Amino acid sequence: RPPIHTLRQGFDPADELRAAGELTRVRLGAEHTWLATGHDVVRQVLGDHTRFSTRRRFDRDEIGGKGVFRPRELVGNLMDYDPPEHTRLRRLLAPGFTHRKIRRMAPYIEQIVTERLDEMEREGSPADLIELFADEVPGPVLCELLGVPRDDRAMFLQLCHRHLDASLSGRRRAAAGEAFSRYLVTMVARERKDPGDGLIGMVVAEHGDTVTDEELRGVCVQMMLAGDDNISGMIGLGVLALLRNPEQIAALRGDVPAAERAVDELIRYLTVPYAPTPRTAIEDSTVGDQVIKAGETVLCSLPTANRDPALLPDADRLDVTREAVPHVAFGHGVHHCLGAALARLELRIAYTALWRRFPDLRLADPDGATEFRLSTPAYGISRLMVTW
Ligand code: HEM
Repeated sequence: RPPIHTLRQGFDPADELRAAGELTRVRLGAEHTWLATGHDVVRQVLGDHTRFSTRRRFDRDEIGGKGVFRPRELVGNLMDYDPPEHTRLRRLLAPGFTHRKIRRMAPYIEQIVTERLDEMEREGSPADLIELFADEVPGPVLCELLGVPRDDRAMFLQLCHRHLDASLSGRRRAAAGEAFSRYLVTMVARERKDPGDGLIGMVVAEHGDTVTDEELRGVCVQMMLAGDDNISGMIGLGVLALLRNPEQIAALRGDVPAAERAVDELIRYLTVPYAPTPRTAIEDSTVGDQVIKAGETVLCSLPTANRDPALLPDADRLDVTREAVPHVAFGHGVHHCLGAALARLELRIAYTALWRRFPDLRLADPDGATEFRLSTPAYGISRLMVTW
C-alpha cells in the first residue's frame, strides 16, 4: 500500500525500491509518475529549473510561469516557487545562510544542545534520546536563525508545533493556525519598527519596502517546516548508526575536519528525505535515455541516488573517514538546501557533544525492535532508549 519511494529497510532503501530501474513509470496507489533513482538522472532533473516546474497546481491549468496565484499555505515556501519568483525570494534570504553567518550561531547551538543533554542527565538512564534530545534540538536553533526573541521561544515553539501537527483536522487545526498567525503578525510588526539580528530583521533592513508581511510570516512557518524533521531524523538515525558501528564513533572525538567528514558521510548514508519536491515537465526534454513529456511528473529517490556506484564504490557501507562526495541528500541546482551549512553545523555540534557528555553511551536494548519514524516527510527514529 505505501508508495515505493518511501520504502526503507534499516538505514537503507528497501530492496523493492533498489530493484526499480534508473528511470521508470510507476503508479502511486492513483497517480502516475516518473521515478528517477540513478545519481546522474536525479542531477539532470534537479539541475533543470527551466524545463521543470515545482509549483503545486490544482485541477490540471498553467504548469509553470510567473504571477500565478499562490495559496496562503505556500507563500514563502521556496520549494513551491519557480524562477523568476524563486530567484527573487532566494536572493532576499541567501545572506542569512552564509558560512560566516551560520558560524556565528555556534555558541547558541552549543548552549541549546547542552541544555537538552542536561535534561537527559536529570531524567537519568535509561532515557529516550528522541524525546529528550533529537526532537528538542532543532526548534530553538531555527528560532535563533529567524531572530525570534529569546524569551518568546517556548510559546513560539508550542504554537508552531500545533500548527504543523498533521494529526489535527477541522477547527482544532484551523485554530492552531489562527493562533500562530497572531504571534507572527506581532513579530513582523516588531521587526518593521526595530529590525532584529536574525533572518526576518536582516530582510526588512535591506529590502523592507519591497518585501510583504505575508511573505515574512510565510518565511517563518516554512523555515520551521523545512528544518525540523530532517534534523531530528538525522540525530536519531545517526546515533543508532554510530552505536551499531562503534569503531566509527572515534571520528566524532577528534579534530573538527574529521567530525565534519563524519557528518557529511552520515548525511549521504542515511538520506532522511525520501524525495525532493515533485517536478512537472513544462516542455519535452530528454533525461537519461527517455523522453519526459510535458505535463508528466518526475519524483527523485534521493536515498537510492546516494547508493549509486557511479557516486562512490562500497556505497552500501558506512565509512566516516572518507572524503565528501557530491551526493544529493541536500538536492542539487537552484533549490539546493538553503540550510545546508546550518544542518551540517547543528549535527556536528550535537554528535560531538553527546559523546563528550556520555563517553560510554550504549543502547538500552540492542536486541530489541527499532521504532522507525514512518509516514512522515523524513525518515527517522521515533523512540531510542539509551544508557551511560
Ligand atoms: C540534514 C538536514 C536537511 C536535509 C537532508 C535537507 C534536504 C533538503 C532538500 C533535498 C531540499 C531540496 C528540495 C527540492 O529541491 O525540492 C531542501 C531545500 C530547502 N531546505 Fe533543507 N534539508 C535539511 C535541513 C534544513 C535546515 C536546517 C534548513 C533551515 C531552515 C533547511 C531549509 C531549506 C529551505 C529553505 C529549502 C528550499 C530551498 C529552495 O527551494 O531554494 N533545510 N532541503
